[PDB]
Amino acid sequence: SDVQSSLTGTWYNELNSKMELTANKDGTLTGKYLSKVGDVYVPYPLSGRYNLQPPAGQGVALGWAVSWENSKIHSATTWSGQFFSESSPVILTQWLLSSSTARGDVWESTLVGNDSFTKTAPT
Amino acid sequence: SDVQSSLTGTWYNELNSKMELTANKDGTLTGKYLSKVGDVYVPYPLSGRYNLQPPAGQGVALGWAVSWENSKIHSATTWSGQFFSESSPVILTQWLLSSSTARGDVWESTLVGNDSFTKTAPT
Amino acid sequence: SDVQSSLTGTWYNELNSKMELTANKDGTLTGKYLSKVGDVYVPYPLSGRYNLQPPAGQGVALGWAVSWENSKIHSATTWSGQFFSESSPVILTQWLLSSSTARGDVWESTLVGNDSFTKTAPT
Amino acid sequence: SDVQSSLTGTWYNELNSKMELTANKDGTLTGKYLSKVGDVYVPYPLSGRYNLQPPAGQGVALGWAVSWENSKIHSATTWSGQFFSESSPVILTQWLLSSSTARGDVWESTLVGNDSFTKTAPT
Ligand SMILES: O=C(O)CCCC[C@@H]1SC[C@@H]2NC(=O)N[C@@H]21
Ligand SMILES: O=C(O)CCCC[C@@H]1SC[C@@H]2NC(=O)N[C@@H]21
Ligand SMILES: O=C(O)CCCC[C@@H]1SC[C@@H]2NC(=O)N[C@@H]21
Ligand SMILES: O=C(O)CCCC[C@@H]1SC[C@@H]2NC(=O)N[C@@H]21
Ligand SMILES: [Mg+2]
Ligand SMILES: [Mg+2]
Ligand SMILES: [Mg+2]
Ligand SMILES: [Mg+2]
Ligand SMILES: [Mg+2]
Ligand SMILES: [Mg+2]
Repeated sequence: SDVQSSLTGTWYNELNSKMELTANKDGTLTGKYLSKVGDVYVPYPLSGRYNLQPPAGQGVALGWAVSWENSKIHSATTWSGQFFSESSPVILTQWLLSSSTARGDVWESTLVGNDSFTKTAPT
Repeated sequence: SDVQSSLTGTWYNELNSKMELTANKDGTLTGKYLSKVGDVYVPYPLSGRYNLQPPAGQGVALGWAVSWENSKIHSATTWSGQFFSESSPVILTQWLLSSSTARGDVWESTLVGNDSFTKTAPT
Repeated sequence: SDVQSSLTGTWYNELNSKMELTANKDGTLTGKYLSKVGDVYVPYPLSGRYNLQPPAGQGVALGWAVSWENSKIHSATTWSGQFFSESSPVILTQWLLSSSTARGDVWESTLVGNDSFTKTAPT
Repeated sequence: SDVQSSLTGTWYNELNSKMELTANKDGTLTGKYLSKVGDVYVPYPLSGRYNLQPPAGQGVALGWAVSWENSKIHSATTWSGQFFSESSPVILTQWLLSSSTARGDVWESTLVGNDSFTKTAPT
């Protein structure tokens, strides 16, 4: 099956955040992201891109972006990583969360972390 | 002016890569990215998101993704950072470049770097 | 706190790498690191620094460096993160692995990842 | 190579931070780091490691760590990158700044950035 058949759907990370992901035939990603951490309370939309043609036995490289804006927050996260559809499906990512700052404070504006997404919510 | 008025257009980074960026009213980013490094030879499409409503005197947080696939490459980069439209416009970013690997080799699959984009190509 | 009483010792990460860590009273880290991945085959020494006085209910921030040199490898990794002693001890880190390159190739010189260290080797 | 003959000394980054670096024959780095940003006001000691034998035309990979502790700060930074001595000397780095947090807040504990060090203070 094509990548979208395995990639489109709901994914959950270790923080119990929920991503409703759609992988389109043109290689784009769309959908909604609900973070269980940070001062956000509803899903925010995502946009990204993903590999259509992974070499056999290798991951689908992919990445996506979310802009977060509410009364208190003006930031954007990107996730970059690989989706593996075989055996135990997973999206293994690292992410960069850049927050709006004064130009002089750019040095302290970007958080880095890692998220692992699976098809079942963590207990 | 709204963010798109200042953000849409051609941007160049320190590597002399050229990004043709369009900032849409719905907060999405689209366009094309031509890297001057790596074994890629034509532009690749991008998708991302950006802040619509930056607090006064602060950056527009934003991020975008490119999937790179050709005969030799299966990878994806995301950039995360801030766009400043005042005085000397700049997009200051950090990026994560994830390459397709076997699942056991995920540890060595993600490069990290930084790109600074301006409105004029470097000499 | 007496951080060294909990921090000094052998630690194992998810890749089954083994770190023999000593935390000194002056806030320095020394020891040996044996990676189970990459083209390295013997332990390499480490040097780092760690917080001596963690706030109650919070992690000990710490970081260390390893220089790797053999016939084919010239690189260095740093790990940055937090050590939690109070329950299920762990060192949660992100790391940066910089490899020797030509100056023009710096953009592709740094890998990023994450390692979780515990007191028992993974099965 | 005799790396220490070029590496030991005072270095300045883009933020006008000043690092007094000593590179020892055993491959260790020691010295003092004075940051011009963040709520720190005195130098803090560093510990690290560096490549002793760079391949011709390539950088010396290196990394170091600083633990920062004062009345309000408990954090640690590591820098990872490359030192180039042969022309216009520079240390090109990326860094990870981990701050003490509750275990549940680890996701927001690590900043990432980049520092370029040269032998002359920025204007
Ligand atoms: O606090 C913000 O600026 C907005 C919410 C950010 C939540 C981040 S995104 C990376 C990490 N993974 C998640 O599922 N949530 C956090
Ligand atoms: O080599 C690849 O896997 C595809 C090309 C990657 C080029 C990267 S993306 C980050 C950095 N910034 C650029 O303008 N080019 C490189
Ligand atoms: O390949 C090299 O350049 C030297 C070995 C690097 C091994 C890395 S360090 C980060 C990660 N964690 C480990 O325990 N091993 C790898
Ligand atoms: O705020 C802290 O937690 C301690 C000071 C951190 C200063 C950082 S380290 C990375 C960057 N480079 C510098 O020269 N200063 C900042
Ligand atoms: Mg909200
Ligand atoms: Mg091509
Ligand atoms: Mg070896
Ligand atoms: Mg895990
Ligand atoms: Mg101080
Ligand atoms: Mg610069």
